[PDB]
Amino acid sequence: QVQLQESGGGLVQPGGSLRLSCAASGRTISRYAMSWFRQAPGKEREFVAVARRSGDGAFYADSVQGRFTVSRDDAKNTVYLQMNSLKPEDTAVYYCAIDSDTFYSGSYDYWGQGTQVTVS
Amino acid sequence: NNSVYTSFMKSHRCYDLIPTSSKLVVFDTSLQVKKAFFALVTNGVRAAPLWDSKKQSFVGMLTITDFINILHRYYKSALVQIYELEEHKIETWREVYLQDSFKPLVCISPNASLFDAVSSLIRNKIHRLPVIDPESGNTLYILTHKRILKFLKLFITEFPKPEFMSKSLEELQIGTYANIAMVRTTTPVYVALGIFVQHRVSALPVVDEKGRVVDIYSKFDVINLAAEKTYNNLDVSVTKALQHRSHYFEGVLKCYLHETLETIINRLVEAEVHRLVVVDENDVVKGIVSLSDILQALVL
Amino acid sequence: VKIGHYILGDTLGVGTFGKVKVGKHELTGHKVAVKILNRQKIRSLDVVGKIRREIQNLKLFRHPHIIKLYQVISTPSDIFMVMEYVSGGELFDYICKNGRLDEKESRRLFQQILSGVDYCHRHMVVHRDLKPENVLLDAHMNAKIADFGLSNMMSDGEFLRTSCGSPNYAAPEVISGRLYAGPEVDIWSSGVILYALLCGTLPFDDDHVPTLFKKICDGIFYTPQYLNPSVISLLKHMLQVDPMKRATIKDIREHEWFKQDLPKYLFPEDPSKHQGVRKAKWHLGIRSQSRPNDIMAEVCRAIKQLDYEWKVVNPYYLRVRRKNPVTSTYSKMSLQLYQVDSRTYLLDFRSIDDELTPRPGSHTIEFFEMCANLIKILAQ
Amino acid sequence: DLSSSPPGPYGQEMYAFRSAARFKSPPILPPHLLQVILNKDTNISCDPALLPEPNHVMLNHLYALSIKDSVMVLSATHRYKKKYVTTLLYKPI
Amino acid sequence: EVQLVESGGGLVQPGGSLRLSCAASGFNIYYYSIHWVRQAPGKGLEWVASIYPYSGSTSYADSVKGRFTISADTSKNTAYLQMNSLRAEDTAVYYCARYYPYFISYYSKMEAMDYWGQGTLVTVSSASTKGPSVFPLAPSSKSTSGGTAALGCLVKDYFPEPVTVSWNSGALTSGVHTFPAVLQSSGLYSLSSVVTVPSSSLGTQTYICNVNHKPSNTKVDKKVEPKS
Amino acid sequence: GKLVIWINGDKGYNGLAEVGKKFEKDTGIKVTVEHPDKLEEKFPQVAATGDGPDIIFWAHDRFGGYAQSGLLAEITPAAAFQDKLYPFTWDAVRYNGKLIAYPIAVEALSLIYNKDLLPNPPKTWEEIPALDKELKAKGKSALMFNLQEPYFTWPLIAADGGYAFKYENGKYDIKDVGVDNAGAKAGLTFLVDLIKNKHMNADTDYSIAEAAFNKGETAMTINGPWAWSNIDTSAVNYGVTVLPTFKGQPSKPFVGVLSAGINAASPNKELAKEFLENYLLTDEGLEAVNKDKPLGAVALKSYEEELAKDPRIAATMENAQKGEIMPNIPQMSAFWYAVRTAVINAASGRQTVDEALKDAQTNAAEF
Amino acid sequence: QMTQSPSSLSASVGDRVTITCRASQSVSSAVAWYQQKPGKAPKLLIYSASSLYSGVPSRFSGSRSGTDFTLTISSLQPEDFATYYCQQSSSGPITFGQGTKVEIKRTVAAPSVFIFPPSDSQLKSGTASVVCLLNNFYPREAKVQWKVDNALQSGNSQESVTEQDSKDSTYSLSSTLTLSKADYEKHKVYACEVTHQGLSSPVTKSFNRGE
Ligand SMILES: Nc1ncnc2c1ncn2[C@@H]1O[C@H](COP(=O)(O)OP(=O)(O)OP(=O)(O)O)[C@@H](O)[C@H]1O
Ligand SMILES: c1cc(-c2cnn3cc(-c4ccc(OCCN5CCCCC5)cc4)cnc23)ccn1
Ligand SMILES: Nc1ncnc2c1ncn2[C@@H]1O[C@H](COP(=O)(O)OP(=O)(O)O)[C@@H](O)[C@H]1O
Ligand SMILES: Nc1ncnc2c1ncn2[C@@H]1O[C@H](COP(=O)(O)O)[C@@H](O)[C@H]1O
Ligand SMILES: OC[C@H]1O[C@H](O[C@H]2[C@H](O)[C@@H](O)[C@@H](O)O[C@@H]2CO)[C@H](O)[C@@H](O)[C@@H]1O
Repeated sequence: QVQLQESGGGLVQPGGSLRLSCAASGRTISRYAMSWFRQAPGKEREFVAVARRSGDGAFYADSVQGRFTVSRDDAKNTVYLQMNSLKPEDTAVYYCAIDSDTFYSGSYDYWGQGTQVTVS
Repeated sequence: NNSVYTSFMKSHRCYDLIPTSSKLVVFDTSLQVKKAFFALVTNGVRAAPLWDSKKQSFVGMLTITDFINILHRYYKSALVQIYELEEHKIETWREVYLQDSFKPLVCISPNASLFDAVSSLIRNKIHRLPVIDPESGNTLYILTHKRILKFLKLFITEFPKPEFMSKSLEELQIGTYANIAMVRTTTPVYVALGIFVQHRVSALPVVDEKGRVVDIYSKFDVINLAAEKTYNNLDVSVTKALQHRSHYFEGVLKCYLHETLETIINRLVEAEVHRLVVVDENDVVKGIVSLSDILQALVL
Repeated sequence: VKIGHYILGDTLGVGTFGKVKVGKHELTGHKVAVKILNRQKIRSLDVVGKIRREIQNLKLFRHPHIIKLYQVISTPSDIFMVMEYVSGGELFDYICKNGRLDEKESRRLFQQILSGVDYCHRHMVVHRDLKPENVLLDAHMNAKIADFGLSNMMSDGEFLRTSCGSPNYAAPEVISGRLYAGPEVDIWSSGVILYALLCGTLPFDDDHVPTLFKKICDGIFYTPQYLNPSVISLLKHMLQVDPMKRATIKDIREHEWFKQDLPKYLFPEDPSKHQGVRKAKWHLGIRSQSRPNDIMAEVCRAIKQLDYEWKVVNPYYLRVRRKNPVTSTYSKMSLQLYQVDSRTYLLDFRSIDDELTPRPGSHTIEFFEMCANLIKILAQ
Repeated sequence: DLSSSPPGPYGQEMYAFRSAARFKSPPILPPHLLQVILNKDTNISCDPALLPEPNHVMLNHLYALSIKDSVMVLSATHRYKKKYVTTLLYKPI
Repeated sequence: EVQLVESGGGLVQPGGSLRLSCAASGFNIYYYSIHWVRQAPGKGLEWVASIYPYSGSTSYADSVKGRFTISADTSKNTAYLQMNSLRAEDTAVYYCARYYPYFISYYSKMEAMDYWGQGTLVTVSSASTKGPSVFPLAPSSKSTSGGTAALGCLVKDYFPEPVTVSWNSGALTSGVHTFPAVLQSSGLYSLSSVVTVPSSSLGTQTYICNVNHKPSNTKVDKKVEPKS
Repeated sequence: GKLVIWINGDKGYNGLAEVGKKFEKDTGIKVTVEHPDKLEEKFPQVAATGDGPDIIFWAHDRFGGYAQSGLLAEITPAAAFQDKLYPFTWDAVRYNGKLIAYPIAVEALSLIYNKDLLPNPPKTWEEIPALDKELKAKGKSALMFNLQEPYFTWPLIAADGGYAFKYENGKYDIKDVGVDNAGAKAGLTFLVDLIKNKHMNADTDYSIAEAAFNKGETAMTINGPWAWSNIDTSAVNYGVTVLPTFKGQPSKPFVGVLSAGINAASPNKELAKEFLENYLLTDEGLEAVNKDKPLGAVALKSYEEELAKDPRIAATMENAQKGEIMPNIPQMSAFWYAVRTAVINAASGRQTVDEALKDAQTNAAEF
Repeated sequence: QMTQSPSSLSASVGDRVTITCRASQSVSSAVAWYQQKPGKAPKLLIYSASSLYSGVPSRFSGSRSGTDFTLTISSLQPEDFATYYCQQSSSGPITFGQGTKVEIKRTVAAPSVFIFPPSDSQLKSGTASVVCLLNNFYPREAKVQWKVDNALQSGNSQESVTEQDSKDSTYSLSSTLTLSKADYEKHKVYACEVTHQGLSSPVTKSFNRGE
């Protein structure tokens, strides 16, 4: 059994800044990778960002390459997403994911819980 | 005067001077000079009657004086390794060293007496000559002036004792007073080696800039440099060369001119030292009195 | 002007790395030649650990024809290295002084130079700036290579410094633009030194300096009639401008002229109370794990080959006797074998003293001479 | 030897016979010799040139040593009429 | 002007002795040690052999110890790697490289490899030369709205490794995806080659793959056709 | 196309950074401030190659050896520019009659003591062990300063009559060196006896003595005016007084005159000269440096007229007038590390007093 | 005698990267670095991990920290995209590294899934192989699986991925699953499922038999 919980996000102004967090426990966190997803209303799920094990690579999508900044922490077992230059049309529910592939760089994506980030 | 000691030396022979047991070394002439002084370190003795296998006779003597001569002649630098002490042998070094002075091995029969042995030690300027028995031919014991005074001091308890022992030291001209050889503590070992080769001295009491004696340096202290393999570094000061035995000795055995001669002889034979320096209340060096001058005063 | 116990004097020569001066010991008077390197001119790195590695590396290279390094004295202003001093001067000054030399002396210098260069090659170091002005003579007319590894600083900076700083002595590969120079430069420079010893003049010498580089690039060189064709065939095989056909150490050692007068010590490899007292566990005799009759036969063969006169009461009890050659008297002793166990047997020596004759010489030293010649024959 | 009375007065190296029928073992050495060869007295409290009195049993026996360098250490405790000497002799091989 | 030209490569039978050379031109082989390395397809470098003619000492890896005898000829400046009893695993490209063991500086003992050769490719396989078979890959009839349909050609059971492919639409191509060859369990090779094209053009345009194999003399064409 | 300033790490580099920011505000050319370790050694190896820093800030003792190698540019001062500065500051930067550097400030050593641990400063060098006998029972120390460098140990040696080179008429005599007299022997003997009798620590350098003085572990220290910001940071009740007399004779410290050296290989000579003469030697430029770390007696008389109210700087000027100016000959470059090696060999007990002073006398001018 | 183990990463143009090389035993400063372009010869960059080999300029730099040898590439030019190799020669047996590859940074693109039925020409020959296709997917790392008739079969599938494009920097995967003619009676439908990093939900394409 794994635990997953998000924090942050809410009714914020577009174009400003907003930080999100995601954390898990009960297992080793250094050998697994975290990722972020977006699911727009009326559209399918879309990829946002990913962070590697020890900071090898920070990858983004085509539309969020020069606007979003993802980070991770080893002491507090949390990750961080620095969202900059937000758009009013990008309002959607944001999800966190847990990769269950052990000793491999492959990604098995599953979303436990996600918060509703609705910009004005 | 000396009529009680001269008749003593003429009546009592050198046959009584040899102890019961005695370790004795001889060296082969074809042996290298590097291992001979290491063997003298190992055995502890300071003399070795040499034997020539090609002539079947006692060819000479190899001692600490010869050690001083070879480490003063065949020594270039401290950084340069001394190859000459490694490559030369006893015959090769003695054919160079004995070029000007041809001096055979002087000795005396044990069936002879002590007066002739003391007179030959004084005349030949030799500290250690051995004895050779004519009936056998082998050598028995290496005579030392310290053993002579230890034999003499046991037999001074008679009636004509204050012949000249009650007199002082300044008025009998006992000891060298005209010329004194001194080295500072800052002076290296090599200038003391040069003084040992130039003069016929046997010890150098070190003084400070004022002249106060704090330590003493002798020829016996040289052999520990070959013992601890520091014979190649002869540029260090004499203070670091005298720190080899600093955990054992007390100080410098000083004496005075006003003190009687017999007290000086008793303190000489008690502490088994070869020589003493004379000092004053200001602790300056006025001269050195050794065994070869006290026995010279006794033999006359 | 004071390093260690050495005061300094005049300047022996001029070096592109640093000025070489002479030093004199203040007590003995021994002469030590110290090279003084200017830190302000060239310094690649300031790390003291590389200096420690240099001190660890350069001191362990001992060779009877390579100038030995004594110590490396560190200084915030300069770099000091105390080398040994020679009284014969440079080879090029000797060539300018005496001109043409005999072939038997040129081969004697060339074999020593090759034995130093092969020693450097076996210790993985090359001398890229090799010339007759960097080899020295002693009082005994030998050859001494001055700087074996110091040319690496000249190689480290730029290859243009090698061509411009040394225009006469420069390899064809270096002036052709090879960044890394190997032992082929050593072979070519040794061939130039051999030609200088055999002829006195330089092989490649022009007033115009690019013409001099073009002549170095050209294979042809002048040949006089003084030298027999074997050594000029060796020089043609050795001075090829292409490194594939240039000779090696084995290619010089397999030549006929090199094997005429060859000393054996040049090549180390044949295939191409107060005093301390220490106790000693002394041994009585010889512990031999053999048959006692065979040991008796061995001792009998030894005393037969040493020309002894002997008589036996028992088979194990051997009383031997010899007459001395120079001494008229005779010496008497007796041998006895011991059984300490069933495996090993101990041979013991027992002398008997002379009763009535005052014999000449020493009895006990001749007793040791009756065994110092016997243990060498037995060797057990 | 003129004073000796041997069974064979020849004394010639050529007349050597190892074909003797007798196979008897050599005589066993006394324990005092074992003691003196096992332990050699090296006094440390006194002067290094001073040694205790040697035993009467061994007088003319050689005492060799092993070889580190090319020297050859060998000694014998020679006996005078009353005095006792020990002549160390050092010779290169 | 230093070039390390290799020779003697190609294809061998397993269990046969091969001897490839390395013509060292531009330097001398007597001073420097010629080192051979192994570069498997997909893997990294792997040291296999060494010979040092100056002291006459060789070196070998733990996996090829006592089976691949090295030889050096100082008269022709060549290095002979006589391999014996080769297995099926040893199938790679063999580079030739000189080695500099000398002190370039006073503090740094240089121990690197300066100059590298082009390297010849040896192929070990029990199967002989077999003609290539090309099969027409079929695009699915169903497709998403506004999505392109990819078309390709499948080549299987061929020999050797180099393959040249062409299409009949034009000399120039767009959206081409040439895959590397994979070694299957039956010792032979497999190959895929797909092209990315718009779906609307597929009705008008026609494509024909051109399979060219020069050492097999097989130039066969295969017309792709959309069929369910 | 910029200005590179190298200055020691214990100086006011932030004031130079502010002056460089004002220069970038006025014309657009930025100034890069770097503090390399051992800059007197790192300077000629890049100055010979034609690159590196364009301007150097160092005293005139190394500038003679820099000028003999052709590494310093000739300066062209104005008459009013010479009138604004002190004449002895211009005299101290003379090399064979030529001016080679702009004078900046005068630095001199003074006795710095803790008023909480020692209310009355001593007037005698010999009573310092007598005070240390009382102070070691309290858990403090009397005097701790940098012993690894000869600049701080030079007054205790040269108080009794020691001197570097004899100055008679415009030339320092390279053969008349006063380190082999009786005063230098007595000074080095007292310096050894402070270490052997457990009054001082031989491993004490500038950093450990500074950390001991900021923590209050010592009662007195000998240090320059540049550490006054670190003294004010630790809030220790400090006092600055005249150095005491030794055997009736006062101490003889080196008088240090900070100067500005211009690289001869730099194409930016005119911009650097206008920068210095318009910004640094003014009333507003010195205050930005003085706010970071005080330099002491400045060469500008107009700022010194307001600056002389500080009794610390007055005692510094008194010790400078009772001190001795440094020679600017290139033999000082061989003098410095020779005297440093002599002090290291005498302090560690490896060499005696006479051997170390003989090595300092022999290796004084040349080596 | 010993082994080496470098890292593996990927960055953009001009980024400062580092490559470690953890030596097993205690070694000296005798570690080199070889840059090998694909289909070319390994070029030497730094010979003893601290000083630059002549040739290639000062962009490549290395530091030594005990037995952790580093290779730092500051100001990455767009021509220095090749495979780097650690090399330990101090012990005497030469041992190379595993080899690190430097890939250019690219935005994550959703993969295209294509399914292909086996043609009738290879059905009569007996050897028919089905293949699924992946186009224009970044990163390279992907996991394909063959859940044929809801059964994950492994061992017969073989993958062959290509290099990145010069102008698009896109990968392409080809997983060939070989079968026989007699194995088509049991399994009616086949599915090639892929789990990509940028694909949120794993989608598969299934083609029924007999069309
Ligand atoms: N007058 C003296 N005062 C202090 N120490 C002395 C004096 N004379 C000798 N010694 C010390 O005694 C030690 C040995 O004595 P010395 O050098 O006289 O040889 P020795 O013991 O007489 O030799 P031998 O015992 O063979 O006659 C030396 O280390 C020396 O320091
Ligand atoms: C390079 C060279 C040296 C060196 C060591 N010894 N040495 C000696 C000299 C030297 C220079 C000039 C000399 O004078 C030549 C005239 N003499 C006297 C007359 C007969 C011929 C020889 C003699 C010796 C030069 N360099 C060295 C040390 C370090 N590096
Ligand atoms: N018995 C002797 N016969 C001949 N020469 C001797 C004899 N004893 C010593 N010599 C020589 O006299 C020289 C001086 O020796 P000496 O100084 O008396 O020895 P020591 O230093 O042990 O007192 C020595 O070089 C030695 O060769
Ligand atoms: N250092 C010395 N200075 C002066 N005289 C000495 C010295 N050493 C020995 N003598 C004299 O040399 C003679 C012999 O002494 P010795 O050499 O000890 O037997 C005596 O007259 C000594 O006084
Ligand atoms: O003897 C050491 C050193 O002393 C001086 O350096 C001073 C400098 O003048 C001051 O401005 C400040 O930096 O303190 C330095 C000492 O740490 C001499 O100028 C210098 O030559 C000498 O080496």
